[PDB]
Amino acid sequence: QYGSFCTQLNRALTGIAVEQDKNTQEVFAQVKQIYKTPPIKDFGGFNFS
Amino acid sequence: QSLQTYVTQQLIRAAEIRASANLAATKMSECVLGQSKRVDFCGKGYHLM
Repeated sequence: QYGSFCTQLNRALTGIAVEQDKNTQEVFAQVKQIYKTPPIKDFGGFNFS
Repeated sequence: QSLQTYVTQQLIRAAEIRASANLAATKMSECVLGQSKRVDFCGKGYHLM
């Protein structure tokens, strides 16, 4: 009897949830390929290990 | 109770659009009226115009 509020609340929380992957995609998945280091650490004395 | 829900959603929505209008004016300043050296802000690659 209260109408579409039920769906409006389900839709709104689904809208937030489906966005958290747009955030996680756009923050991290900026790089086209999985680049890797060579196994040997010849980085000038800088120690990224 | 239905209008306060609609208007609260329009106020939140319009703030998402606001953030996008501020971003669009920030690109149209730096990215059209200039040549911004900000990486990936103005197309992938080095930015010309």
